[PDB]
Amino acid sequence: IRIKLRGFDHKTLDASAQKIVEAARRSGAQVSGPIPLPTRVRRFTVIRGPFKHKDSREHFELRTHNRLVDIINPNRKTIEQLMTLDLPTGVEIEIKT
Amino acid sequence: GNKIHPIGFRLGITRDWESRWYAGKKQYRHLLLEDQRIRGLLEKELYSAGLARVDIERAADNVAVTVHVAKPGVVIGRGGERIRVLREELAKLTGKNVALNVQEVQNPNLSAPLVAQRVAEQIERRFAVRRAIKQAVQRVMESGAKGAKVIVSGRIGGAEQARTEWAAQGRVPLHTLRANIDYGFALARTTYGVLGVKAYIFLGEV
Amino acid sequence: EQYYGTGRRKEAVARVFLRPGNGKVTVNGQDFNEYFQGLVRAVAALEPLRAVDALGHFDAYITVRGGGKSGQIDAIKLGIARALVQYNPDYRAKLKPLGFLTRDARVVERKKYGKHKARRAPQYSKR
Amino acid sequence: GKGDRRTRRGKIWRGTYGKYRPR
Amino acid sequence: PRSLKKGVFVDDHLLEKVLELNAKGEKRLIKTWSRRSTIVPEMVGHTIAVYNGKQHVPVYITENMVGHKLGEFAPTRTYRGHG
Amino acid sequence: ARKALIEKAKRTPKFKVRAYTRCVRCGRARSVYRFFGLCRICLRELAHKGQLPGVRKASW
RNA sequence: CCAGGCCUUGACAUGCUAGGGAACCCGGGUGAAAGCCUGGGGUGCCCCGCGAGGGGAGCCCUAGCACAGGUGCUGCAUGGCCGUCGUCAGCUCGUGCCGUGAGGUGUUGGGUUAAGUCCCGCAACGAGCGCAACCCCCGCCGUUAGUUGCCAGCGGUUCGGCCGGGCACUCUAACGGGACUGCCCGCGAAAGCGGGAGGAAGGAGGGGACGACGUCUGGUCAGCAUGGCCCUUACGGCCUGGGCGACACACGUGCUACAAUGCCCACUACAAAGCGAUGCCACCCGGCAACGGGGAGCUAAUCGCAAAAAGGUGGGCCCAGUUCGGAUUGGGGUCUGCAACCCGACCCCAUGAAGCCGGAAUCGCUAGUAAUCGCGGAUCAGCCAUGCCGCGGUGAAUAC
Ligand SMILES: [Mg+2]
Ligand SMILES: [Mg+2]
Ligand SMILES: [Mg+2]
Ligand SMILES: [Mg+2]
Ligand SMILES: [Mg+2]
Ligand SMILES: [Mg+2]
Ligand SMILES: [Mg+2]
Ligand SMILES: [Mg+2]
Ligand SMILES: [Mg+2]
Ligand SMILES: [Mg+2]
Ligand SMILES: [Mg+2]
Ligand SMILES: [Mg+2]
Ligand SMILES: [Mg+2]
Ligand SMILES: [Mg+2]
Ligand SMILES: [Mg+2]
Ligand SMILES: [Mg+2]
Ligand SMILES: [Mg+2]
Ligand SMILES: [Mg+2]
Ligand SMILES: [Mg+2]
Ligand SMILES: [Mg+2]
Ligand SMILES: [Mg+2]
Ligand SMILES: [Mg+2]
Ligand SMILES: [Mg+2]
Ligand SMILES: [Mg+2]
Ligand SMILES: [Mg+2]
Ligand SMILES: [Mg+2]
Ligand SMILES: [Mg+2]
Ligand SMILES: [Mg+2]
Ligand SMILES: [Mg+2]
Ligand SMILES: [Mg+2]
Ligand SMILES: [Mg+2]
Ligand SMILES: [Mg+2]
Ligand SMILES: [Mg+2]
Ligand SMILES: [Mg+2]
Ligand SMILES: [Mg+2]
Ligand SMILES: [Mg+2]
Ligand SMILES: [Mg+2]
Ligand SMILES: [Mg+2]
Ligand SMILES: [Mg+2]
Ligand SMILES: [Mg+2]
Ligand SMILES: [Mg+2]
Ligand SMILES: [Mg+2]
Ligand SMILES: [Mg+2]
Ligand SMILES: [Mg+2]
Ligand SMILES: [Mg+2]
Ligand SMILES: [Mg+2]
Ligand SMILES: [Zn+2]
Repeated sequence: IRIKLRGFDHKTLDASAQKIVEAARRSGAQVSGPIPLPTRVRRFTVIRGPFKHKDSREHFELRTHNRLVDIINPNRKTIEQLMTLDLPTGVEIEIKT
Repeated sequence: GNKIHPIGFRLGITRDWESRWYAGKKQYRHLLLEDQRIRGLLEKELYSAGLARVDIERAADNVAVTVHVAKPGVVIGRGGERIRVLREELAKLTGKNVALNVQEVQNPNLSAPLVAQRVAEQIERRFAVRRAIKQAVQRVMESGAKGAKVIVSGRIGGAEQARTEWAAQGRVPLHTLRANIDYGFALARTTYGVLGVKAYIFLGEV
Repeated sequence: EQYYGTGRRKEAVARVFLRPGNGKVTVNGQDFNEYFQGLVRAVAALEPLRAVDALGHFDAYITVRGGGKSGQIDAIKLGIARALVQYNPDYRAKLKPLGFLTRDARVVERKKYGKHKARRAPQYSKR
Repeated sequence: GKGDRRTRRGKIWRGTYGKYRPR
Repeated sequence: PRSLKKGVFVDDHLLEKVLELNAKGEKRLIKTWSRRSTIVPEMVGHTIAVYNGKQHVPVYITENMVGHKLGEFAPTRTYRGHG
Repeated sequence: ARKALIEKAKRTPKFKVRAYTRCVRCGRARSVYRFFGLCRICLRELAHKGQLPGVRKASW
């Protein structure tokens, strides 16, 4: 009954995190909402110039945002139509039960 | 040398990555490296066509490479020809579903990487570096652009004392984030050494 | 029957419950004086009840998370004050002059690159 | 103390364990 | 040190040379690049030339100097003092 | 010692201890990040260009 | 980098000539390894193919020619990137006016501001790069969402939000609101300044991102790019060892201290940000211990790293070169790794140095700051990290 949504850009996560949840809310029946899990962040810090100059760095970050949606009351009308969904490139899905 | 790179400064606001896909810790590098191998090969061949933007998308063992260009015909070939001969060349390195598109550029004069690339050419052909820059800006502005700035550094005219010359017109608020700035860099080889060309185009704000 | 205000200070968050009773006060399942023993700074967390003569009138269930014992104390001091303002709206006078309703954004400043801390610069020698 | 391995405070400094700081 | 549960290390190739000579009766010269080795009881009385990076240093092994490494007897640095 | 070194770096060695990372883009032996495969210099160069997926400047 | 042993279209790219057979995997002699010598084993296609046999070319091998290769010199030939004055309030342009001309004007002048900030004035009138704003973190509130997170109520409760049950609260993470000198008194020509209120927040709210024209013939040919100059059985390359870790000395940045506002032992609290499938490793057992053998969970708001530490309670030490301080060394072990002699970390027994608050001189910090306390991460087999990038706990003094 479980849907997991994961991407680098959140504004395309929330697009797709709503879109999947609208689908199952259509073809029956229970949607436990888009619950936004904490983001896992990997910062990259680096000296700016190619040589010496230690006291000047730059900060980069990488945000792997998380989402979860629970379609509880299945209704296998959902089991076919999800297999056909428009989920943009920068996003991953994991399906469990 | 002080100023920030005005592209990387705008990511997630006015400008968007040229590699839009996800990957976990154990796979990221291997894909990213392919985009690296791919972009070189593409720009090795497609440099002629007037290459503007190399977009790469991914899902799972498949990839759509959207290429922007000023002469779409030289890219596509004879009736679907060149664009084909690359598809095979492409999936040779890729080993996967190489979907290679070609898109229109509705003005090379509003394309910063193009404006630069042309100037880098003109001075490879022994042309007046000062005059050529004022022209480069003069084109961009006549196409309605809001503002323009163009920079060449190096042994201009072969001069032994290296020099940085530049020109500009309109606005270029590089401190402003709600303002759209297209930036393109072009590196000109010559007999006396290499010069570098920087172009900044202010399209308009958001 | 119950009165709740949200108390924050630093990383410390306060869930405080005001209920008419003897004056018993509890934090995370222990008596106040057990959970804040030897902390001279504690007795002042139970200050806003003096602002409106509530020393005996209320009991308290209180959970607390984040920060430390004195950051947790200041959150509580805010929350029980926060909770009084609902139990009696007229209590706003004699709570604002004490600054008991206001919460300070005073938090640990970011360690900055090129420094030892947020501001401590590395020692320097010319000649 | 903080430099003295044979103490509690000492092994916390190193970030290791032993008889003088058990886990 | 070298973890007691494992072995007592000698570079395979050198051990053999000692043991070959043990049969025949020792001893010629033994030019080696085996500093990582252990002096080992079979080696006593031999004269081994250890490479210190520069030279092949002649070391007569004794009954007293056994548990050590070879390179402890081939100095890597030349130092006569200052001034 | 240069090109023979970026090349010696990929081939599987005489013992596995001798594995060292060389920045896959320019060949820098020092400051090579596992996640990207790059050196801190290239790290910044690709990123600034916007060719590093999901990567953006940190400001807090 | 140095010593020694070696390789010649070459560790590597793109081409051609011809020989083998293509390819790939397994071992052998010798030698420190490299290398040099060697013993194995079967090619697709598409083809005359029941037949000797023949090549094309996916590829390896071999004698040559191109050409490779150079962290060799030049940052005083260069691109790029960075430091820097300086987050300083500045630097210019168009036209007009002025001067023979360099140039001036505007940009000066009154006032105001963190600011060429805004106002008022003016042969000046506008425009531009900068300031500010737009972007991120934090402080208040709201909408949406309720598991792995939370438990206010009730009921079960083996006594653990453990089960029912709920999203109210804490939270998680996206979208909004809110602050503007907007209101009041007042001083002001104005811009603003002092004060008052409402408000979580007040006069740029705290911090961040962001660095004008230029300066330093600044830094980097050793990250990369690149002109040129230079080398070619070697200034290229492969290896084994050593050096980069030396030590009469001098300096820079640091760590730990000289102690009682302290040291030590036992029991006992409250963080945050991160990190983790030959990875973190709950728990059990062997061990004084580092660790070792078992073994569960977790692609992770679920499981783990994990104890936060200063703190609190109790007890010991009693002013001593000491129960301060933990260098130096002797002896014994664990681990990582092919390998810890030079030259790793860690554990244990013993050894217990200097040092009693530092000469001339000299550094940092204006508030959640300084001081003090612990935690993580990058690099990474291990680690010489007391370094660096962050994170919270406690939390000042002072500016006439
Ligand atoms: Mg010439
Ligand atoms: Mg008390
Ligand atoms: Mg702090
Ligand atoms: Mg430093
Ligand atoms: Mg300095
Ligand atoms: Mg001691
Ligand atoms: Mg101390
Ligand atoms: Mg090179
Ligand atoms: Mg290694
Ligand atoms: Mg490395
Ligand atoms: Mg220079
Ligand atoms: Mg120099
Ligand atoms: Mg330069
Ligand atoms: Mg003029
Ligand atoms: Mg005059
Ligand atoms: Mg005139
Ligand atoms: Mg003039
Ligand atoms: Mg001026
Ligand atoms: Mg002037
Ligand atoms: Mg003035
Ligand atoms: Mg300023
Ligand atoms: Mg202005
Ligand atoms: Mg004026
Ligand atoms: Mg709600
Ligand atoms: Mg004011
Ligand atoms: Mg700004
Ligand atoms: Mg110079
Ligand atoms: Mg170079
Ligand atoms: Mg060069
Ligand atoms: Mg060194
Ligand atoms: Mg000294
Ligand atoms: Mg130090
Ligand atoms: Mg010092
Ligand atoms: Mg003594
Ligand atoms: Mg060692
Ligand atoms: Mg002692
Ligand atoms: Mg003494
Ligand atoms: Mg004393
Ligand atoms: Mg002291
Ligand atoms: Mg002192
Ligand atoms: Mg003095
Ligand atoms: Mg200050
Ligand atoms: Mg780590
Ligand atoms: Mg480590
Ligand atoms: Mg050491
Ligand atoms: Mg540490
Ligand atoms: Zn690199």
